[PDB]
Amino acid sequence: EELIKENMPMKLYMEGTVNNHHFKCTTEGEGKPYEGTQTQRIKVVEGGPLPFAFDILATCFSKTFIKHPKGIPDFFKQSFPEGFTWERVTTYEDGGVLTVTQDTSLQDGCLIYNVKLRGVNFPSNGPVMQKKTLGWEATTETLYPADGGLEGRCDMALKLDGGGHLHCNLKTTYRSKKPAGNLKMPGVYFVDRRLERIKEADNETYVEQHEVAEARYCDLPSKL
Repeated sequence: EELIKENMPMKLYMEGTVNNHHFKCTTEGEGKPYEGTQTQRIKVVEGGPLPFAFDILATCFSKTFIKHPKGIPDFFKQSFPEGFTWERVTTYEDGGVLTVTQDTSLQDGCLIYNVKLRGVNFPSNGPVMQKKTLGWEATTETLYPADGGLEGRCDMALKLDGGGHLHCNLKTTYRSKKPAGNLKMPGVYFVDRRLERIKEADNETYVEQHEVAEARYCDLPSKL
């Protein structure tokens, strides 16, 4: 927390297979963790060009850069210097499944992300393998305390070429590398996000992504 400055750089390494196509990516980026904004510049360094829509990788590329109001304890920033991990299964409504393991560490004042992933059963004539997608809609994730970690649940929608959407459901567990004590847990809360592709080149083997992410407790009145 202490260690997370108003400006922070990040670097990411990714290795994965989707429908039996192996690849690797690297990234460099920076953001403003307390403002909830970040940019990543992504290179497909192995296995490019990808025969699947780069969009399905977008949510793999940074929880430290969520704006948390003062009243919401920040699980992610609190976890440093030790860092944290996250694990996810994304299930697409046409049968695609993507599982991901991520490690987040802080090294020489830089955030370091290591990602491994496997995608299976994306339909050969579906929008993902035919690259007929056009980015993500804005979203709300709900985060729940669970045994000293957080569970995240989010329904997302991939925009399609003629209009319309392909839907998927994200189930994530976030785990701190810090011991149980010395972590103040939030209650149940929400993160609203807008992830946008800002630049791309060479059939998505270079991609620049921007994210804005802001946390909130539900502001609706309660009758108890």
